[PDB]
Amino acid sequence: GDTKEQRILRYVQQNAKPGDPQSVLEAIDTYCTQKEWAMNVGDAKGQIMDAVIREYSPSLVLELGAYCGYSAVRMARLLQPGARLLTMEINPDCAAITQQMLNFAGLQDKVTILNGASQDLIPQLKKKYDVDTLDMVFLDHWKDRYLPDTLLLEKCGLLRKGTVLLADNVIVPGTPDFLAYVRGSSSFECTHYSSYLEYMKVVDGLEKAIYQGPSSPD
Ligand SMILES: [K+]
Repeated sequence: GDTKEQRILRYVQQNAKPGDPQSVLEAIDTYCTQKEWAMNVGDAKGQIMDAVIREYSPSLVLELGAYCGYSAVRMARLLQPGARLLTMEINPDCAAITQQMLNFAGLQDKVTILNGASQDLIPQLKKKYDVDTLDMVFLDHWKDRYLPDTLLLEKCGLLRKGTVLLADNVIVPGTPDFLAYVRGSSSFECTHYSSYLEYMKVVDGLEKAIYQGPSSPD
């Protein structure tokens, strides 16, 4: 069998318009809706992502996780000239499709795909990828890494006061430990957004968690 991601790219290349990111997003959602691939229909969560990008105008965004490139296209299309999206993905085959998707959208120059495990790459951002602090982090990778990677970003000095974390799929299948941490911590100011999943007909959600600076040494 062909993978979902390679079939999504096939559909985009044959139906979307090159250099037209909206047409790419719509083609992905159209195809995934037809196939009833609920986790790959991104328009509902995309509305929330777009509003965050529009409000905060981040210059440097870290994306954790990529499958077919939908979220990278969604974010990169709203980033300013000169901005940078760093996208970490452990599966090289997903990284490959994501790269091809960005090329078709004409957005490749704004994005750097890093193929590897987030916990290995995060400690390299400062010295190897010339990062000071991140303006935004989009969490959409392995569920059990949301909390550990947040703690790792903190420890590596990659978050500043005002850094916006936006976490996807916090309800389904869920990231309850991550939610409990950010909601209970004085280092984060949190907002929850409902986001519907078709077929399962359930309200998933995203969490926006804005870093406030580290806890007191007292
Ligand atoms: K809090």
